[PDB]
Amino acid sequence: TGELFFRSGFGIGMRKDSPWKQQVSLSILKSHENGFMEDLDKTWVRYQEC
Amino acid sequence: EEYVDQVSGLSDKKFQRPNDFSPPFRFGTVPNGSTERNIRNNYAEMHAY
Repeated sequence: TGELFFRSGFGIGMRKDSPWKQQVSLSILKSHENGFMEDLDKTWVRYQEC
Repeated sequence: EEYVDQVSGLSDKKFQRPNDFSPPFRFGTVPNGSTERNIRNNYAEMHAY
């Protein structure tokens, strides 16, 4: 019960300079724009037993 | 008695199956937009309906 506050999202960490950084930063956006994240959410989080 | 209204999301039977239920539900928006392009690239049948 209550209202949200200090709404900061998660993220994947990495070193200061690496191509994997930009690779993941693009792949996450692609997944979000595709629908994979919604499926993962509805599968592993959206239990809805009550 | 109050506050009785809730929907699940874009995977509900109301959006996926408009005809296989009560008289057909209605939902839409304006065309030529980012949301319209996204829902067309994601849900073809939903956009056609």
